Amino acid sequence: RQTSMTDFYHS
Amino acid sequence: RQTSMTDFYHS
Amino acid sequence: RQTSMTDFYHS
Amino acid sequence: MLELRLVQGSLLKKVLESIKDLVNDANFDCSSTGFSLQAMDSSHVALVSLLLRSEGFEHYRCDRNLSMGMNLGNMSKMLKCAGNDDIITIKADDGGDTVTFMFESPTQDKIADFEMKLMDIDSEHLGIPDAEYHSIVRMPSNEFSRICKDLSSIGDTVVISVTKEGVKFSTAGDIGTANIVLRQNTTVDKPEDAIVIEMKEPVSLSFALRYMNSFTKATPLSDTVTISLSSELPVVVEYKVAEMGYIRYYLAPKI
Amino acid sequence: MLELRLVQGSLLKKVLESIKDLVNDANFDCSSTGFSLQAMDSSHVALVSLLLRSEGFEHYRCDRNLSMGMNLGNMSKMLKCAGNDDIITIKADDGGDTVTFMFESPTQDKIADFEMKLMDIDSEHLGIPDAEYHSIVRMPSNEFSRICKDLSSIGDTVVISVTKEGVKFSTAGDIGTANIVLRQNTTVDKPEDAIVIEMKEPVSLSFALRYMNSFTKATPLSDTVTISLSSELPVVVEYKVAEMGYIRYYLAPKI
Amino acid sequence: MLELRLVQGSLLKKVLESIKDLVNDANFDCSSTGFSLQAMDSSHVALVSLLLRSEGFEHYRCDRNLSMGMNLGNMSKMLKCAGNDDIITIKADDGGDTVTFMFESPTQDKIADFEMKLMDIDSEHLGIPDAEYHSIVRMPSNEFSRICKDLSSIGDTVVISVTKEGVKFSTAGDIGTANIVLRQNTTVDKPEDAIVIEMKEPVSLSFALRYMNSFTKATPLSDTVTISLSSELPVVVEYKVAEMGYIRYYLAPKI
Repeated sequence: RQTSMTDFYHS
Repeated sequence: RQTSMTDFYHS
Repeated sequence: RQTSMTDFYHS
Repeated sequence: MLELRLVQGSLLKKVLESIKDLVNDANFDCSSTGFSLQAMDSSHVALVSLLLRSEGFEHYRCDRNLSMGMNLGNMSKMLKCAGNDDIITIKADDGGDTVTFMFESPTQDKIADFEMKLMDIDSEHLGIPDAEYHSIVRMPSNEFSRICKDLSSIGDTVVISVTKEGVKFSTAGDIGTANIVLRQNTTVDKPEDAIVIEMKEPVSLSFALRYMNSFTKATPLSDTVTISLSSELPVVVEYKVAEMGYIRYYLAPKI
Repeated sequence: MLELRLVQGSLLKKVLESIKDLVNDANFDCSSTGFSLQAMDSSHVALVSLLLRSEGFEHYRCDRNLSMGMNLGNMSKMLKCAGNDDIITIKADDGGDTVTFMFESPTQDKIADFEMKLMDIDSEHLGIPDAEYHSIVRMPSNEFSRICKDLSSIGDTVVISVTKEGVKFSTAGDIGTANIVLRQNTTVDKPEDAIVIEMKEPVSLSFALRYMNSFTKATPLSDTVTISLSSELPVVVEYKVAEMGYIRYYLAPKI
Repeated sequence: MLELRLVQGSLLKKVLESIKDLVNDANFDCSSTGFSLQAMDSSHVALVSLLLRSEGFEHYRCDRNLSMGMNLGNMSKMLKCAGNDDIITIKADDGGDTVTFMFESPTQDKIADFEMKLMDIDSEHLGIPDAEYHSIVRMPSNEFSRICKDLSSIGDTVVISVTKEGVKFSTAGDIGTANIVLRQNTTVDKPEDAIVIEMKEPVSLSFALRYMNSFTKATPLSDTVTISLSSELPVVVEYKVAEMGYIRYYLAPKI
């Protein structure tokens, strides 16, 4: 499953 | 408007 | 007419 | 007002070529510190962080902090028209809707003026802490580019694993399996042998080759690429922009 | 009979490459003065005038004045088969329906014979008086080629204007505006800086980039291109063929 | 087991590029004598005979005679990933269904392992007697490649005829006719002039240019190509693989 950048760093 | 060569020189 | 390789050499 | 004069205009051309295929539209942020950008691809799977430090410009005028929203493809089309030896100047009026790119030959016998419309962009920026990665691979950019191209012709996913035995890039697809193992040479005796692998803790992560390959569009910027890995983080792929900045690509893993 | 031996065969190859994409079929007129051609594109918007003087040929036999109607693409396909160092001979029987192109290597170890069918062509030739143009721009052909390619990626029309401040090429399109200003250098210190701008009276005319770009197919013929402009006339774009002739492109303006 | 170590890995890459577009799937036969292959195209119009002698390998282990059925395109895709200076090793387990290609850089800083599935292939092999051809043409491979490319742009069939006056390649098509006559130079004073024509008895045969052009994919293997002709036999087009073997293409004539 391809994770998201947002699953690591938040805005 | 695109002119023609023939509008300048004749045959 | 296109000949075949098999028209010259056999298996 | 904004007026940034970059003597080595080719750097800007290369930078745009490096990011236009990853992100369609993005904001260029100008501050006294430099000309930068941060944007994610449409899937929020990858992120690109660009920084051109103010010290690298010959002339740097940024009265106030500002952001120019732009269509990267259009900006690239215009920059493609600048010669590799041209001095490039980015001009903008703080209360304007257009950006001007001046292309100037060294002798000045030729001066081009390309003007583009700016667009309003509400992009998501992420806070990225300065981490100490478990494994770092510094290798020739051309070799990294070949590895990604080669592996992508075999499969879609590349497993990058670093141990005391080196760094391995692995993929599997319909036609079979393929892996490439790199090790530091006895000495760094030539550019091709300039591979440094720092392993603090072993790391093994899976990534989409399609993204890795897009990152390699920055290859012309540097003879070296640096890959930083950590078990709990996205991989970081960095290319230095001369000695004035960088382009850092971040890619979330497949788990 | 007709027998024209050209030692530098590559010149003929380049000439055909220069005109085949502008005009489909055309007549090559042979006389004691030389091998020539005059034809307009299908829209009568552009005209190409070619002349290879008899003195440039090693052997020149033209018993009577004659015209060979030809499919330029076909002639080009055959000429593409000649080596760049080959001696090329054009042979034809005054009462024949075919033309023969002999390709001969310098050592003669290879001799090719390519024969093509001739066609009847009733083309319109125009009388073009030797005018004294108001502004003339002599510049590197490679630079002119780049300018046209660059501008055409922005818009469809290029406004060429010459004043005492130099020559400006301007275009506007969907992605924005673009202009390039050229000025004579302090000295002609290198090929890239070999730009001469003669301005008797200022001139400003608009032209279709699509045509200008077709003209640049003659770039390999010369390191220099000469652009002649006059307010009441079509622009003339000339490329010298070695020291034995020329290819002159005429393009009617947009008004 | 099977373990063949070839120091000049680029040779294998070139060999595969030479045959993949002619035959889709084929068997590679291994014996103490060498690594070979014999296969016909799907139409049984052409045949390719490859031989890499055991002496050319640095390490050669073939316990028993064996045949590896393979998809040539897939093998080529994998080999494309090996560097031109890589040492290539072909490994296989006599009772296995896969083949392994090891790619190793000279310094060993990089070792790749590409594994492919083997397939069962029941291909027809023909017995080819060692004949003494009536005419033999040894010429620069690049020149033969150009001739075939040039002629194929004119027509589909090439008539190759050898007499005491040299060798002529002729074709005719919609746009006209074309022929190229080659003769031995006064001396072999340079590579381009290295053409040897041995004529015992005159020969004239017609062949499909489409096939001839496929044969020229072996051009990078040698600076020379040898064409052997006989009135009652298919033409033989040979390219030497370094000094360790060859690739021989056979093509049945049109009669």
